[PDB]
Parts: sequence; C-alpha cells; structure tokens
Amino acid sequence: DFTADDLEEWFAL
Amino acid sequence: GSHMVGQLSRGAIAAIMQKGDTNIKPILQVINIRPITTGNSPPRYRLLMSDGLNTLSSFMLATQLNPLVEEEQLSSNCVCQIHRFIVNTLKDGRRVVILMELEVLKSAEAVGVKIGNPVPYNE
Repeated sequence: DFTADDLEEWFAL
Repeated sequence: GSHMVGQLSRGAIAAIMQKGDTNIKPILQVINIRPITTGNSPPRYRLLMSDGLNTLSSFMLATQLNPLVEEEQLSSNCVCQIHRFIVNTLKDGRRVVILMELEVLKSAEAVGVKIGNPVPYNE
C-alpha cells in the first residue's frame, strides 16, 4: 500500500 | 548476556545487505519499534532488528501486520521468524526491508533481555 517514492520520502536523509 | 545468540540467524543482516536475496527465513530479535512520521493513515512502523551479529534499522512492517504491534505480540525483545520479506534498494544504495509475513516464536516477556551485543551494520 505504498510506492517506491513513498520509501524515498520516509527514508529521506 | 550472549548465551542465547545461537537462537538468532547470525549473518542474515549482512547477507540481506550484501546480496539482497529474499529466499531465506531469518530469525531475528526486535530491538525497537517506532512509528514513521508519515502524517497520514495508516500508521506505519519502522523496526530496529538484531540477528545476534548486527543490528539494522531499515525494516518497515507491512500494514496487514499492524495488529501484532497494536496488541503487543510483536514488541521489543521478542524473537520472530520472517516468513516473507521484500528488499527495495533506494537510489542512494541503502536497502529498505519490508516485512510481509512473520511469526513471533518467543514473546518479549519470555525472552526477557536483549540477546548479545550486536553491532550496528554499517549501513
């Protein structure tokens, strides 16, 4: 229920 | 104490990080569970996991498993087996591990302690 770009956002440095 | 570290899949974190393969069912200890600040529904949890050798911070729990966190079956110090997970590699090379299916083998109360002195994976 999420996208690859969601992961990038949640993991942003 | 480290006399229970034989219960954990030592080396699984390094193998996931290095090779990225998902055809294993490692046994891990939960060190912490924290909510990701997404600002929207559903809640999403990030976990710090140990395999007895290393810890790794980039685990996300799949939404269908949230009731384990909410009802406290999955909590700090419990030992669990991962039955299905996905590896997603970010543009910068970090790897997120999404835990899709897991089983709690021993509850936090039954384990009672942090197992060993795993070293944070560099990373």
